[PDB]
Amino acid sequence: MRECISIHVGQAGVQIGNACWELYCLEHGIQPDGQMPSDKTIGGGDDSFNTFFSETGAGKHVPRAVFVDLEPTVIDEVRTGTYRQLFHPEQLITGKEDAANNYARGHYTIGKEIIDLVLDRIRKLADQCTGLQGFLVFHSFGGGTGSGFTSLLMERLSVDYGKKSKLEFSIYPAPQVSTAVVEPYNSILTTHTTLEHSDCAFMVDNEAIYDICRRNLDIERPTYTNLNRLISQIVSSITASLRFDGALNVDLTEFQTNLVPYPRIHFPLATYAPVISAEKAYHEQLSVAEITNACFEPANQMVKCDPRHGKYMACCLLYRGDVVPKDVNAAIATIKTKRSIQFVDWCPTGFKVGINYQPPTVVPGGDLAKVQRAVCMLSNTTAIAEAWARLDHKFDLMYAKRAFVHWYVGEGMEEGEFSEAREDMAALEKDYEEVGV
Amino acid sequence: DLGKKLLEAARAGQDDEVRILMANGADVNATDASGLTPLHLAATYGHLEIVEVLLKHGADVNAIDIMGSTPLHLAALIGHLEIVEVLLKHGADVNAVDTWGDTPLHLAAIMGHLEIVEVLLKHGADVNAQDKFGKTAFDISIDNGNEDLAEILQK
Amino acid sequence: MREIVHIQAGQCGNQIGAKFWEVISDEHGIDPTGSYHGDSDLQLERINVYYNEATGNKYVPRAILVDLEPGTMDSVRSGPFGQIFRPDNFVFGQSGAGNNWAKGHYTEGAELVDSVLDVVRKESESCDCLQGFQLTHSLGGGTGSGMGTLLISKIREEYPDRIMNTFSVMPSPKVSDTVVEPYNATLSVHQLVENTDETYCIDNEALYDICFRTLKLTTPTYGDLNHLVSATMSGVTTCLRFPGQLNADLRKLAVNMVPFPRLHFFMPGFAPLTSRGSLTVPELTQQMFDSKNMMAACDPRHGRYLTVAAIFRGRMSMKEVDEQMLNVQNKNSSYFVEWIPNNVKTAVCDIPPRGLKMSATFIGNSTAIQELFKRISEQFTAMFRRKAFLHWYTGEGMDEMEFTEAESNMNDLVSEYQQYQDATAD
Ligand SMILES: Nc1nc2c(ncn2[C@@H]2O[C@H](COP(=O)(O)OP(=O)(O)OP(=O)(O)O)[C@@H](O)[C@H]2O)c(=O)[nH]1
Ligand SMILES: Nc1nc2c(ncn2[C@@H]2O[C@H](COP(=O)(O)OP(=O)(O)O)[C@@H](O)[C@H]2O)c(=O)[nH]1
Ligand SMILES: COc1ccc(/N=N/c2cc(OC)c(OC)c(OC)c2)cc1O
Ligand SMILES: [Ca+2]
Ligand SMILES: [Mg+2]
Repeated sequence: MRECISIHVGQAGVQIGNACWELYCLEHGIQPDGQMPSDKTIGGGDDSFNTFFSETGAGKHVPRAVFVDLEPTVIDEVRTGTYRQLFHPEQLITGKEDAANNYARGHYTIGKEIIDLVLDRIRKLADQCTGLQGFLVFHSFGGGTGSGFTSLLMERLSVDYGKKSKLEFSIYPAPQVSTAVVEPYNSILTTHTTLEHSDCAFMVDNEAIYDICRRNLDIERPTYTNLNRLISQIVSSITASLRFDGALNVDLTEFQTNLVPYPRIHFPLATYAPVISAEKAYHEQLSVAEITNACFEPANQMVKCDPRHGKYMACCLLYRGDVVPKDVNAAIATIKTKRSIQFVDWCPTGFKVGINYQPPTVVPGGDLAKVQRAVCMLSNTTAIAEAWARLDHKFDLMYAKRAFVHWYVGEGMEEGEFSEAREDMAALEKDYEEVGV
Repeated sequence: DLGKKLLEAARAGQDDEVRILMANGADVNATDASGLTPLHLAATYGHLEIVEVLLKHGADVNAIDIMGSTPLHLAALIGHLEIVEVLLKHGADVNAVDTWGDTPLHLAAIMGHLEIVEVLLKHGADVNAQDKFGKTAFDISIDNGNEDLAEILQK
Repeated sequence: MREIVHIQAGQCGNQIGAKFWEVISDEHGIDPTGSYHGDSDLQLERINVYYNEATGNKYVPRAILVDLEPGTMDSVRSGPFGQIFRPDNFVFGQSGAGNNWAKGHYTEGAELVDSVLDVVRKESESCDCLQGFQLTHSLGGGTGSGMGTLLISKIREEYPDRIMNTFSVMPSPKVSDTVVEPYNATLSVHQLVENTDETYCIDNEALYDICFRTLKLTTPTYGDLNHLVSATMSGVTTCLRFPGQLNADLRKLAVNMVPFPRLHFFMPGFAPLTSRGSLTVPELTQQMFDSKNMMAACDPRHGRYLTVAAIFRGRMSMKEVDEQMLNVQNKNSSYFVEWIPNNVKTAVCDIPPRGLKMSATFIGNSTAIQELFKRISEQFTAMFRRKAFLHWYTGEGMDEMEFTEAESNMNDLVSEYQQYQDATAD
């Protein structure tokens, strides 16, 4: 097998990372102290789960993960929580002062004080790998650390690990649970400087997840705990092919081959179904056809956009549970003839299918009901340009008056970097139009 | 030159010195470089006794300095209610206009001297007098949201 | 970002500073001897933000007391929490400033500034992660205004990377009919525009108006005005003093509330208004945006809100607040700039202030604040045109150009508010 290192940056990256690693432990049968009674090879191994967990001589299974934040509050909760014995303590790195929701403080002034320590601690994990394939990087777009420090870290990882793949799980901002008025600026600046250095990025729209919690889970005012639990269930479905046996997306390179036809348009849309409240413990189990149809309903998407107003370039269906391959073939056949699903003329009009026959795991304390079969569809559609257009518009409204720009220029950043980043977003919108938005 | 010493004595509030200098022929209507007289200076610095004594020795109650300021304009500006009443009793022109178009009413209203505003209205101050920017004392009250001042002017 | 260093200068500064310590100690469960007699762990979580811990479970305020008139130190000590202040932190002069800005900034005040800076250094070195400084002062006097601004400029040179925040009391002839106050206020606003990151504008005109017309007190005293000031200061520092969802600090407030560096003068508001000695969620949202509840004498409906931070205190539904806040933004949409999306932030805190079971504090960065600056500017121009009492300032080293520069800077600030008030997105 080939190893993967996960890096969690800032509050959103750290809180989502904690929820993800808890779910990974329950899916693999790893206890909070790291013991795995099902693993017969003590001290090492070449198994599928070893891509995400190293092993000590005493049978402890340790996540190949680094948590970094510019202030200690959020990482201190990980150091004193239930899984405090699971992580390497040296791989929980904290500063004293945060980036104050300012990309420039995360990237140039405060972030510079800890970048070398973070890379030396990442190197210690890389040395323990026999065939490192790459990095999974978790972070918000809106935060100062999530935006600024992530772009500095991605710039440095491209120099020190030239041939290794880098994948992102990025949190796209929503007005309902946002922190700062400057989040559009931070999002455009980090998208500009990370674009060349990331091979594939899965955006998670906080508004899409907030709406799913309200409608499907009947949660009146969802909090980050509710959002993070649903996000971790979707991230798990995406990474399952790297941690278990299978035939689709078996390594980081294959994510790029199947979902990214050109380097810049590397933002796939994830759709997930079924999402059912835990208060409906006796719900009717949905068929393969019903859950597959739900993948083409905009309400079940991770990013708010309309794929009917766009063209598909790639489509992968990842099933988990009681799914017969014959029933998948029949459901896809209906999707091709009945529905208006348009592919680009230069891509093969087809669906790649992967089936893991173990049902999804539910965490104790979660809002989701147990289901016998679930599906995560990963598609590269030109309709995701609607998310970039919404964000670029909010940036333009403030930038035309130069509102808040002084806070960035005062922290070692040149004013020209804003116009350069914005033109790069204008070119990205044109890249989707050239393909077919 | 006792006129230069009388100007300093009126500003400083030295009553006895003012009486001595007038007795020795000092010019009660002497002016400094900017046209200010001992009466302007006594009214600006709040020396009521000097104001009364100067008015009983030929001071021109309506003298103007180089900017058109009368002693009533300065007493209204600084807020000396007793001096305002004494000046009006001795014939101060209540509607005198300086080089900025201001009357004593405009200055008492701007500085919030509401008791002086009532006195000036009772002695016939013109509510329609406009400054160089076209503003009356009532326009100043509405523009700056002073409801107490506006009520007094609407009486 | 944890420690704040509080400085209080001059009579108004020390009077409102003492009330602040009395109101916040009671909220945290701290008695006049510095002992914690509370019943909630949420009171001690961010107590280090304003208090230094000492042996025997004692909590001493990180407060520095400054003044040129020595009688002020005696009045503070005789107060209920007068002995809790560190005796070494009292730095008082022999001769006062006599309401003269030049005496505070260039002669009397300049001889005591090095002594205050040594005490500031002592408190700043004992800080693990210093946020910045909080100063309470008036702008109409001599010490808080003249020496207060000189202190700001000197502290700015030694700590250019920390936040400077002020609670500045603006003069009004309704409370003090002292005609040199527009000069001292204009000369101070010229310094505050250049050297502070955030300033709360506490206007004596609005405080008198609330007391006389709303609370029906015919002869308001400084105690009655200061009752409203202490309630406002408690409300605007709530998220610095209690955990809450946001990890609020002085730099996050500036980055999100200040879009242009000079437009950093905030209009605070409070609801409900109450007199010393003597509400549903839609009533608190409605009262927060009403002109009668603003601590600056400006009508917010004459301008536009660039940014707003609102903090609700007490037991209430967080969903009801989200609905009611969006409701106020829809009915009053023309009073918010359309070119700053999501320009209103809301926060809730479990612990309400003394006596009141419910509470709502408003912090607005509105273009209507130009009305306050226009009022002071008109008073300054009326006095300066006649050159009244100018010799009291020039005799202490000042030159006439410093007055014209301060006037020009303040009028430029008014024009800057008007510019963004008429700005459109299209
Ligand atoms: N889904 C999700 N979003 C979060 C969470 N925490 C914060 N966010 C979002 O992340 C953005 C703010 O960035 P944070 O990650 O909190 O900031 P940071 O990276 O710590 O950066 P600074 O605090 O500015 O130094 C906003 O859009 C929030 O809505 C979380 O746990 N889950
Ligand atoms: N709100 C309020 N204003 C005050 C208080 N004390 C003085 N002032 C105002 O402060 C100004 C005079 O400044 P002061 O603080 O007395 O003088 P300093 O000691 O030279 O700074 C005037 O506008 C007063 O009305 C007070 O306790 N509360
Ligand atoms: C519109 O954009 C925003 C504006 C202000 C923001 N928050 N600022 C704070 C800071 C506080 O204490 C320092 C508060 O405590 C008094 C506080 O109470 C609500 C808010 C955050 C923003 O995203
Ligand atoms: Ca093994
Ligand atoms: Mg953070």
